Amino acid sequence: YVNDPSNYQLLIKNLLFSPVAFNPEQEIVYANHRRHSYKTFHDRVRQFANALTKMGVKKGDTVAVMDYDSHRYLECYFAIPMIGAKLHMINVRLSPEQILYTIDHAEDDIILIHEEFLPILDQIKGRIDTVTRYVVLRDDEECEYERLLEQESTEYNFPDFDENTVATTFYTTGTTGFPKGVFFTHRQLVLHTMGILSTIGTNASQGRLHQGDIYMPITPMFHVHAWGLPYMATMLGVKQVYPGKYVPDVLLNLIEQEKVTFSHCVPTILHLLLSSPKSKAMDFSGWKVVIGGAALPKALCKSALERDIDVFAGYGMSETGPILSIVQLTPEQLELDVDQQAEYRSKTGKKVALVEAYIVDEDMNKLPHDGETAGEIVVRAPWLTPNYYKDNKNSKALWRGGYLHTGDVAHIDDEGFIKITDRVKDMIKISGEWVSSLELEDILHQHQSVSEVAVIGMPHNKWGEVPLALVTLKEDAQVTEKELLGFAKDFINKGILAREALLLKVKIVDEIAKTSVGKVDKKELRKLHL
Amino acid sequence: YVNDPSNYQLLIKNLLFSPVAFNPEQEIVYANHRRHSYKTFHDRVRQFANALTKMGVKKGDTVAVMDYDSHRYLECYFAIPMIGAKLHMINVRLSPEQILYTIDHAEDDIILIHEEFLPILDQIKGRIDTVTRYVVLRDDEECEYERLLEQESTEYNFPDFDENTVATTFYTTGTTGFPKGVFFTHRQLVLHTMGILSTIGTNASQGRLHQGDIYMPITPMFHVHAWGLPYMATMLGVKQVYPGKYVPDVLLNLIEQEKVTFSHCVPTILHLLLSSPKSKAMDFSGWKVVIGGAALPKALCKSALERDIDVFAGYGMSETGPILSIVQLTPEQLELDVDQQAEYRSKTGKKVALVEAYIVDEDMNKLPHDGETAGEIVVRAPWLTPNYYKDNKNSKALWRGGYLHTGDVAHIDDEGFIKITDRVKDMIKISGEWVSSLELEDILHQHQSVSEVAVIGMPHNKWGEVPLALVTLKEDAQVTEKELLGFAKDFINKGILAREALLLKVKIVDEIAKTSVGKVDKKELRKLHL
Amino acid sequence: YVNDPSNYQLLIKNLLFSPVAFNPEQEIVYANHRRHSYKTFHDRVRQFANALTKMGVKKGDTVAVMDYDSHRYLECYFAIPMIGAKLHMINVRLSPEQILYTIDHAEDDIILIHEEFLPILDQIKGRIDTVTRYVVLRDDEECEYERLLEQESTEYNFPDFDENTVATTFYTTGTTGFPKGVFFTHRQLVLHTMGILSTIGTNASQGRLHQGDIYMPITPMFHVHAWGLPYMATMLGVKQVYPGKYVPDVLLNLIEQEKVTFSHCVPTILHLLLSSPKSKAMDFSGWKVVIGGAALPKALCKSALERDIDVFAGYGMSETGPILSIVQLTPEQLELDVDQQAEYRSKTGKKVALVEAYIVDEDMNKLPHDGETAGEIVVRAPWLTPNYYKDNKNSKALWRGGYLHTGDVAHIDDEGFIKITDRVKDMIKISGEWVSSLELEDILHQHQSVSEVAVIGMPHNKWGEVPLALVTLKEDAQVTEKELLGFAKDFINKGILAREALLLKVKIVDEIAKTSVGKVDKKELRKLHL
Ligand SMILES: CCOC(=O)CCCCCC(=O)O
Ligand SMILES: CCOC(=O)CCCCCC(=O)O
Ligand SMILES: CCOC(=O)CCCCCC(=O)O
Repeated sequence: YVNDPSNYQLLIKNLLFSPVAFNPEQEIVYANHRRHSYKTFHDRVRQFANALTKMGVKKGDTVAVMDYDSHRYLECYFAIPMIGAKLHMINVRLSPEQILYTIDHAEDDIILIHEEFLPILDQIKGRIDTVTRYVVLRDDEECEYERLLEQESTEYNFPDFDENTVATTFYTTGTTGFPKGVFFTHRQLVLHTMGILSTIGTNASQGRLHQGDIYMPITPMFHVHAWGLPYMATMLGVKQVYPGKYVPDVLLNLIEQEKVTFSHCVPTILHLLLSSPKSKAMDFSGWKVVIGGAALPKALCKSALERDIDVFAGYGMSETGPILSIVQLTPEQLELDVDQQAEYRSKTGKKVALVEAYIVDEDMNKLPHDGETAGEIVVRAPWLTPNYYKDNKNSKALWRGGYLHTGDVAHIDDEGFIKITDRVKDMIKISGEWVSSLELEDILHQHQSVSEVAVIGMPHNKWGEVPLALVTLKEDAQVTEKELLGFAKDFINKGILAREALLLKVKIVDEIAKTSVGKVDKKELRKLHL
Repeated sequence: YVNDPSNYQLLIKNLLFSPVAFNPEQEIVYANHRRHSYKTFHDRVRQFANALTKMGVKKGDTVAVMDYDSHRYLECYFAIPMIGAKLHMINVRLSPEQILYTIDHAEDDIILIHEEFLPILDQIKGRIDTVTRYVVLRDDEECEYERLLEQESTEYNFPDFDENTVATTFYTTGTTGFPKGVFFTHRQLVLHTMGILSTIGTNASQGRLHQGDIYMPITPMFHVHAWGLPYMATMLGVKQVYPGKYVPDVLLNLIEQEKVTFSHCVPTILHLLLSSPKSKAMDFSGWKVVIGGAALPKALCKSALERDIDVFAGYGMSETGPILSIVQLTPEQLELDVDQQAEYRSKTGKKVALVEAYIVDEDMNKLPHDGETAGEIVVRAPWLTPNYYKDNKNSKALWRGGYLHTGDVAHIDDEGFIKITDRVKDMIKISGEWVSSLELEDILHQHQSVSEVAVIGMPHNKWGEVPLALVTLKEDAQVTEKELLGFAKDFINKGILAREALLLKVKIVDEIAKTSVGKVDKKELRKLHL
Repeated sequence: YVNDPSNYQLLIKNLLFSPVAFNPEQEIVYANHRRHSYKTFHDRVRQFANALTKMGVKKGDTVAVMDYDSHRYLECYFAIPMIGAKLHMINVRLSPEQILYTIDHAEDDIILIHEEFLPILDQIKGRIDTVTRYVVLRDDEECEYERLLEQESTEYNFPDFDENTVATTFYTTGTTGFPKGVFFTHRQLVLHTMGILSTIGTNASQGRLHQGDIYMPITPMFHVHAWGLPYMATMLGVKQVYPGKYVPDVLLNLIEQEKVTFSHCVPTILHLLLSSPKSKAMDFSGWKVVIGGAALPKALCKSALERDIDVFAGYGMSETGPILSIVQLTPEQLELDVDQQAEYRSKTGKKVALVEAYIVDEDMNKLPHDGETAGEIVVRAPWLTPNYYKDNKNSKALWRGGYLHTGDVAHIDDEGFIKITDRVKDMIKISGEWVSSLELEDILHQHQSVSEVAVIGMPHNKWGEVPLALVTLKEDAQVTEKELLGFAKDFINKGILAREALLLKVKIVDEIAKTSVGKVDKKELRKLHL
């Protein structure tokens, strides 16, 4: 590469070595296992670069990582991209067949796998034809990564290359038959860091990620760059605490002892943290958590607010950087009571800097932003995956019409507040209207003998596709379909046919189809019940 | 241009239309003349684009502006670059010959000139062969810019083009025989906005530019993008107050009435504001001002701190975006008293995000950062001018060795605090050492009968070039050279020959050479006295 | 495409329309279902081209076929490539997961699937995101392919394009974790047809494929172009009989009634044909069959020769066209008795025209052709796949050293007769020698109480990897390991340690691991027993 030093390239090495702030004595904390300074972090990054060069990793190679949230993962976020290699973050919660597919598809040269994921590897190791070295990561002194690092020097001259060099890749399991590979360049990751820092750093009072914060991720680092927060935290020079495997008591103790002020987690993790007995005697004031993985329930947001937590929701996916929207409250909105601002904080949010977002119909016609008209969110941003790796048709569908299709149906307020109703594929189309399949679950979850409600769509002759629904009975509650039909009729404020009670045909089923993640597989339900 | 919508281009139109925050009812205030909303600002930008297209301005054209800090200037910052034209900001404080040279060199198609600068134009209008239209700007209803805008629609589809398209240009008068043209692309300006917002937005407590601030520039908008603050303020959606011609009482009244919280000015303007009688009864709490044009005197910083002003210094030049360094205080540093933190706030500062800065010698060898060793600052940043317009040799010298040469001699602390001593060309070289020419002025300004001290260098046989110095007498003070020599001998803590008093040969001169800006011309002094 | 009519392109349309011979009244026979002439075949090809164009198939598209050996498959061999689309031949004997993987990997636009493979599709249809149309093939009048053809005209102007346009693709399941996609261009298929016709057409007496032959495939058409024989048979204008699903009695009746003279089959099919009661009263004189799928057993060859069948072996794989070697007998070799020429006819064969074949070691050093030294066959030919589709590392290994690696270990006679011992991956390496794992099975299959013998390799300390072996007991035969060890000791003519009986450790196991194809999975045995 001819650098042309006046021609600046946006590289992750500039995030590491040209940060907003750098304190060499600032700590990088890995739970209760390890604790070193930012100077040591910088040295270990150089040592890892040396070790990767010694292992034969060249520019364009793929180094896969199977690890928890650790200092090693943070070092992989930097050293692997900075030497010109693509960092492949393996979703360890995927099935071993899916993990093997992603490894074969990405053609990883070396896999950095934690010793606890070795049972996963043993099922698929024989069918891996592309990995020349396995580095086993451990939290003790026997870690092979640590041994590889300590035999190398802390000096490395990181190359300059094109900013459009692919730095990271990972696979998404969406609505395809196989996981879809999304990838991001150095420029895209640098721009994501800068844009999100400009968006949430410049907050007046609420929801700030600033240089005095203490960062602890509670979303996996094999997900979408952990929502880009490790890069932003490194560029801000803040204290970074990595918890390893997510144990709610361990996370609570880390928050208390390390004084964690900024985190990101999914609603399930936040609920587990808030419901833990250890959290009752915990001072959660000063802890800010953004909820982006799934929709943030208003009740969970209200409970977190009652615990004095600055809780707000964000939006993104594997294809989008991820961050496209974050909930940002005006000073007038922070004067509202807990119930009123729990609605605001649980919203999808407003589009972040440099992101243009529209809601369109099936013909890519932009719909008005009035808070009622709903359509698919389509986005343009500096950190979107241009396509799917080794894919043409799914890639063409993803960028149909000149915009990235998120697959989410939403309405946008006049003020710009996005609110997602449900997915495009999980849409109920009746005659000439589309109704969400998610609010029906909340409507039918209000009974005293309902546990889990799942809504699916199947065709009917006169009314087209109509929604079916699934519930489970309680103890000594042998209520038939008639009782649940009457309960659905007992609600109010419903449109179309009377009160949306003419073809509910609710059915009770003992077994509810759940995926390994924790969300119901709607396509599996469609295949099973039809 | 083939947009390739997945290939995101960093454009100023994305700063306007994809901001961090947008409040359509947020106000853009032009002193006491005009006041409209951000929606009206957006419409006027589209109207200006329509008017420029009607005038024949195409992509690659140059629209020059001769104006004060106004809403019109803010609209020129956006509409002219966004249609693909280069915005030429004319330094109205330059001599008419210099302004004419810059107009001829840039080959401006249309000049937007305020009616108060018409006397300047009348001296050079006949020698302008490249301008096809003059638009006269007025603060009344007779403004030609306003008339051109109101005859156009508020609808415009701004083009997509390459992000390396040149957006802005202006001319610097440094150490060359003619003004030097520096230029910046859309990508560079967008990156400057994002980087400075990430740097100062993410401040914990002190020196924040956030979404709740109220912005009023007090540095000219024909300077280096007004230090990029209009772009950042627009991207943050904050209330923007533009004062027009800088009158200290008008500025103070605007700060009081509009509740200005963020500003940028030079030390002279800050001194004029602090010394004005109207400022005594003014509550300056909540007003943050960054001082970047010249070195911030510690006494002025101390007085501003006594007025409860969050005053801090920044560093930059026409070639560098401008911002390279900003003073950022740790929470421990904010606990110091006024005198201790006046030293910190008056420092050059720490390099901002994405900026790598080094101090080198004449052979481009990097010097240690120890706070004592001094060398020329050399920088790499995403917003540096690649060269000088229509210049080769000065451009080669500017980027010699692969780094941009700032022309400033400085030392850098271990913590990264840069402190500039003086200029490279204004350097005193004796035998084997370099001594600053600026601290000598402060040393010799301590007498009771000295008004202005200027230090210049001229060769001597045994000791090489040695420093001469110039002072003026006071009323009924006919002190000869012997008294001032004794006063210089009366100091302490000086190195080299005894106490740096063997060849001072201080001379009194009635006339002190001052340029139009207000700084002494050292080359003019060299020519006059030798 | 600019044809440049003087610049001849080798296209499959030239195989169809510029053949060696064309009889418009020559018959294309599909078992007992359908029977039409070559003129009707030509018309149906044009009709299929019209139907594919109407369906939206463009140049570069992929049309997948899931069918038996039929006239429809023959028409797919021509019409799909000739319009510029890639014909994807789906191995219907693969597991539904593997078939789904290949469909997703090839990104097929339309699948032509026989109604009997619909149960396979129903398991994987939901996970196919790339197929826009399914055409169901039937042997009755309700076939959707027939209906699509009869609504189109028999006129089509087939395009001229580059001869390096990919015409066919299919997936190989070898020693990789996923099926490997090999592809071939129009030029490669035309050259394969010409080369094999020049090789076996120019035979003096034995093993001829000439213009008077009657062709019936007994190898699947989803395999390697059915060994290219449909193309050669069409180019020769000979009567082509397609049997559909392989039923031995149906195949025998077709051979008798249609007077089939040339066929190709695997040893299993030949054994089923020879052992069928219906074949005893069958005149097999004039029937020539080439055996290429697996090694031809000498006993099966001897039995076929006793049935007066011109039986000879060929060699090839999915990557190689397939044909690389065919057994060709000199007139002196045809004077030998049945036993002597059964050895010759069951050999791998001599390399066909335009094929250069070498045996090399692990360092790609060519070994002498002496009939004893064994190494991996490496080939260069005009019809080799250049790489694997969407694969880099496996593709690099396949063409390592500048030659295609077949994965087969063989020795070559001085006369050029290749004889394959076993596979490269199925190699037993002891100290400094390599011994085949296939002749040991025949050695240990000579007992009166052994059914199936499989030899696998596992490490030992002193002697390196050593061979283990697996057998099953017979009725009222409770022989222990000692008896089988004594039987192995009872043989003769063995090298190394005494008589290759010191660490046999033969073990009996009730369950023998067999894949769906019929061959033992050696890697599965390695995983299970270790
Ligand atoms: C503002 C932060 O919130 C986000 O970016 C949400 C990203 C979720 C991506 C999908 C997943 O990992 O499940
Ligand atoms: C951090 C803000 O301070 C600056 O960027 C200083 C820029 C001064 C440029 C030279 C001039 O206009 O006189
Ligand atoms: C001369 C004809 O013999 C061949 O070409 C053998 C080809 C076998 C390919 C592998 C398979 O399909 O199992």
